[PDB]
Amino acid sequence: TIKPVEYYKPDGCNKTNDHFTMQPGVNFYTVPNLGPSSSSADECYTNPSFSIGSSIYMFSQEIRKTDCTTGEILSIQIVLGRIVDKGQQGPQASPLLVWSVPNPKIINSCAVAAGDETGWVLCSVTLTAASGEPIPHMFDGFWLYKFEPDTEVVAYRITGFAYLLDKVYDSVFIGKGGGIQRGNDLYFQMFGLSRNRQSIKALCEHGSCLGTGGGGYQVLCDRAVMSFGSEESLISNAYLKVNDVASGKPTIISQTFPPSDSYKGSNGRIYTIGERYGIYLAPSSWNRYLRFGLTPDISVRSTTWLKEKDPIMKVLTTCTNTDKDMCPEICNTRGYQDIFPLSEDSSFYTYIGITPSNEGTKSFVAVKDDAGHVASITILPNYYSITSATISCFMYKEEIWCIAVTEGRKQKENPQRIYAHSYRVQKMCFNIKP
Amino acid sequence: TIKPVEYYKPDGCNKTNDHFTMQPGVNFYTVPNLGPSSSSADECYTNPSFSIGSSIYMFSQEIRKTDCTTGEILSIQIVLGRIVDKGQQGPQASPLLVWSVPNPKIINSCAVAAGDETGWVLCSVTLTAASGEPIPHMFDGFWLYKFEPDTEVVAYRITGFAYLLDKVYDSVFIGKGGGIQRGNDLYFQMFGLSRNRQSIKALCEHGSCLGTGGGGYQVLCDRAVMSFGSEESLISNAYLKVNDVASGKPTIISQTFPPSDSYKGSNGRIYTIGERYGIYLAPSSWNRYLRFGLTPDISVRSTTWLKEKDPIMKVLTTCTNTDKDMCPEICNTRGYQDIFPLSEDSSFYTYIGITPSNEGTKSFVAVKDDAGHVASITILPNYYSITSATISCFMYKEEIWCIAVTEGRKQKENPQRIYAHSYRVQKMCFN
Amino acid sequence: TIKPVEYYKPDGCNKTNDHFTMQPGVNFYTVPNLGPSSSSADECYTNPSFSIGSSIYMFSQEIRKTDCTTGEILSIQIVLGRIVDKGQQGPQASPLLVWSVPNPKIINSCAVAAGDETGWVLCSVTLTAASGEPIPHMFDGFWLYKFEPDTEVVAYRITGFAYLLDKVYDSVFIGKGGGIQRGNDLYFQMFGLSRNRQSIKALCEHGSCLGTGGGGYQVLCDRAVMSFGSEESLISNAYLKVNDVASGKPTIISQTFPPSDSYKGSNGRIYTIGERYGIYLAPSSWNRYLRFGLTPDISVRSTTWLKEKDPIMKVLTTCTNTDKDMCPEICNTRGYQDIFPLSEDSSFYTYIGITPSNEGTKSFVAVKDDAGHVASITILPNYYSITSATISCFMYKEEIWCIAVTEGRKQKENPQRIYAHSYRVQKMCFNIKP
Repeated sequence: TIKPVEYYKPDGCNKTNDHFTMQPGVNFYTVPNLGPSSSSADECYTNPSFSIGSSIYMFSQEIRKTDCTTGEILSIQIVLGRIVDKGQQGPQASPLLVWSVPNPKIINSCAVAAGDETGWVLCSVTLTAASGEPIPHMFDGFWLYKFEPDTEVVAYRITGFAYLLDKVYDSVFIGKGGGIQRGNDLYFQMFGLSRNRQSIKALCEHGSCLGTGGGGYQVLCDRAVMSFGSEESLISNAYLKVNDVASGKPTIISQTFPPSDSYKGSNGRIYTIGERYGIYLAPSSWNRYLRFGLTPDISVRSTTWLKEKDPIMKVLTTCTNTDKDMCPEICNTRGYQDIFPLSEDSSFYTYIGITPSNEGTKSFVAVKDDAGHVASITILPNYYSITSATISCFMYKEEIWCIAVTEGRKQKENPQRIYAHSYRVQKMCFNIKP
Repeated sequence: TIKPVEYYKPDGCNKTNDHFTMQPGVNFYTVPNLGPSSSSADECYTNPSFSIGSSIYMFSQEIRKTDCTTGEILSIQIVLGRIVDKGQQGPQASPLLVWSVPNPKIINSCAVAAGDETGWVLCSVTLTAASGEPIPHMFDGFWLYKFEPDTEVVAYRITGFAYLLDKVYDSVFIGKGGGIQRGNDLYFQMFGLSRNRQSIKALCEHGSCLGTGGGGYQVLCDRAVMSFGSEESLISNAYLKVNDVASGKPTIISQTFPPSDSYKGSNGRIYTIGERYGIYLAPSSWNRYLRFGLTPDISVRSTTWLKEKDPIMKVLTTCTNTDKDMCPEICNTRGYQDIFPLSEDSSFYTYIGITPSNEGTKSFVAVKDDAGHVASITILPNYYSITSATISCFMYKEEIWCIAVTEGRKQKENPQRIYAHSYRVQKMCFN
Repeated sequence: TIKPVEYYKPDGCNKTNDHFTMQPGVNFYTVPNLGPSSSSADECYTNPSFSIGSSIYMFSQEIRKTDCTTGEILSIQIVLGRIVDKGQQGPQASPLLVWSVPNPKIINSCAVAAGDETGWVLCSVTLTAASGEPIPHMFDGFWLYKFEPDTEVVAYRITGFAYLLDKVYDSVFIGKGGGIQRGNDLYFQMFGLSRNRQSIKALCEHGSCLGTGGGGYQVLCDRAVMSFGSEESLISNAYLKVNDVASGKPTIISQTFPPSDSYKGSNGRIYTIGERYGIYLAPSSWNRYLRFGLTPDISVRSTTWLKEKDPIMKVLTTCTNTDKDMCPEICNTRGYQDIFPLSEDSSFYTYIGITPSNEGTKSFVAVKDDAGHVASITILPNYYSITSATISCFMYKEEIWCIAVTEGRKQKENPQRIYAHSYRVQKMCFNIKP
């Protein structure tokens, strides 16, 4: 029914005064019941992970009590399903399994990865006291859960020597964006507190700021990635590889981006981009520009960062710097708005932009052009607020179609829920004569 | 003026309670203008290669923008010169040619080899995309440049069937220590990502270590040589031979050290030691001891590793293990401090040690005795830091003299530069 | 009790659509205690040599410390026994002598040959320092050991004028497949480093490969047989003849296969095939097809190579070429899977195939018929891995029976051991019509 996306190029154009552009479809169709949702107003649905494979999809959501940020994790719900045509305007969702993560009080975070008729959930867990109660902010290895239709969920505990991390981590969170399967391996992104014993010079690219001549901005940038304390350690990003996945003896390996090449660690996502791979790192700190990397073989050295700035993250931030110059300061950003590449070098890509208006959010769907042009359509005008977006695209009915998963509140007094929509990406050869 | 080093042995001694030792000279003479240097504070001079032949020397340096490690290569500069006496306390350097490597943005790395009135630069190059811009960490064959006084630099491209390597390599770097010429052949060291599909047991020699599981050390040692990436590959060291150098159609051949017999791949150097040959491999991973091999015909099987531990590499490392026990862990070392052998079995050799003090370095020059005695003299105290050293020795004024080429910063806020100094090795019969 | 094999031909068929084929027996019976085996997990049993004569057999095994490839040779153990019927499903082994080769630390390799109530071990030895310690990778003549029931072993040192080799060899290894006795002579295969002063054109037969134009593949092939070093010399194969073996003054003669007629030198085996003879050469380099030769008088020149490709060696190799085309490359193969001929022309023969599966091996026993049909039966499914096979057949209970000697690990964490099994060869006249 669906196929992995075929990055399409102009069969025609190749003409004087013609531009090959891409743009979002006119409509934003609902994809109902991608996953289950309670109507209980005391419950917050948050931190989704969404990945689409050959034909199946993997989706996960945390159900927390009261507070979306710090409320107790009441449940972590996983859905394996399939993208199918139920005769609607756009593609639809058919859940095949719904499953709950055991002992959710010990989970730091989970994320999903969709492959071929098989799906994965990777979770990091914190240390447990003798009481069984979680000792928060800590790290006690991983759980890997393998999902497959009509097969019991398979559990793997990765602990001890099943993991080897290039730095020593006091806390570990799997990036909610998700990961990918490549052959007999999985790839995720994770971030956390790594112990650090060496001096650093954190990545500190910014615009026109006052007092730049003094090293004061570099001191800000360096402080941004550190920890407050007697023991100062770094909030850092890293790749996780899950080796020997079919063997039944999975091993997890890490390599960490040095502060010289990253901003504060944050929720991330791993992408398969043709023969190459990609990484998205949401803003968590003062730099709110798009942080997206391209890599041929999934290493820190081969990761190159896109120079385009869109989407600029404007919600869920205590920062006060300008979108023009993005001057460094100590502040916190905790949103998520990733992209989906539409070409092999990802010079074309689709995303969702969110701008705050009157303690609500106004949202648009957009496709970025190789020139830098952004084709945008306002979306969800009836919705009160949308705070996050993850997008996964594919071939459906011989066109590129994307599903976007967004946290938000339909009405102001609702508890936060998670909503799924679909749209298509259209290609044109307009002849534009000024 | 200079001759290849004559490992000189006790002329007298041979008496009870008499021991033949060697030691460094009391003074540390400068060797100015071995190669040119810019004052541009935005340029880092890094990764030198220094080799001394019959009478000429070869020197090469990368000039990079801003960052000494990962900054863009603005230039790769080669100097062919002669070691001569200009009436100073010690020997001096006379540049004969200065030349730049074309398209340095495509180079992975280069190294030099000094012969008899002729010198060589071997460079590995990465793939160039359709844009002409380099693709990082990839491989597209080699360039060989032959240098000779009053002769145009002769270039040789070595791609496709002109290079045949015993493993399939995705990335290749020539070891910055340099190489040697033997007859019609050259020998260099190289390292890189080689694809591997067979299970391994990496070389994993250490001291007393008590990991809670205890089985961790072999698994650690196994990871250290493996690569994080899409494809299972090993970071591996290997010998390069350049055949048929006179033909004008040079061919490059490889053989790789298995993980069982090596640590993580790293910058290396090939040595001529009388009738035999030697290899230095800088530490790149948890094992920071001296890794030096001896071989009669330059093969992996005939390579025997010296048991002495000095110099221990203590700078440019994220490792936290002890110099006593060297327990394996996942960490990176990126220094280079080779030795120069002073006897046939390389039981006598000179080296430079660097110890970190308050984010500056304290440095000494030293000579090893066959008993294990170490004769050391502090050097460059006024320099803020020295981070690397390559040493090449020779006969000069009827004595053994060594030149050491060192990366470092004269004062803390300077950009890194490359400095050359000389010293002599004196022979004594202590009682 | 047993007789040398009587290659058996169709007494019937000669009918339309009737085909005379041969096939393996349904069962794979154990042959326990063919030779002794330790329980010490520090010891690897490797490089077996197995030969069956008139009624006795000769068997040898290297016992090395830790590493099967390069571990120190702790022992070289020889067993002379008889194939007998102990009332089992299959034939069984009665060890008659067990003996250790003196000073195993000096041995390069040994191999065996079983005759008529007499067996032989031929060993090549390296040079010794004055310390008594071996100088590896070097050559210092031979030892020949004569074994006979109820008789002490006889030793023959063969040095200096007692060996005449056609090339100057710096290292010499006897092919572990073994040799034969013909009259008053023995015949083995050996390989090693021979000095080379003349240009060469190494055998370079392969399939469809890209870049073939302009040769250059010939350059690979030429390189593949050479040695890396200060001294380049050739890794070459050769026949050994041991003359006047009853004299008590044995002399060893060598004829070397030129590179033009050989791939990289490797462990080999000599066969008696009716009135003619045969040679097996395990793949050691890029060509992994069956290398088997037929010769009427054991000369390099009279050797003809079989055109069949099976068994293809798929284990113990760093090569990455395809089984379809076998493109040359610089790589190493260190397996051993020989055949046993079942007819005078070796158009019928039995073998064992090994295919790698998930860091284990899957194995089958097979018989190839003159038309090209292969009858295969999976064997040793409970075994973790099997990496090598030598097969010798014979008459037993008026049928052809074969014994197969295989290196492998019964379970994954075991040290490598050597295992012996038996099976029979059955003849059929199938009738199939299009």
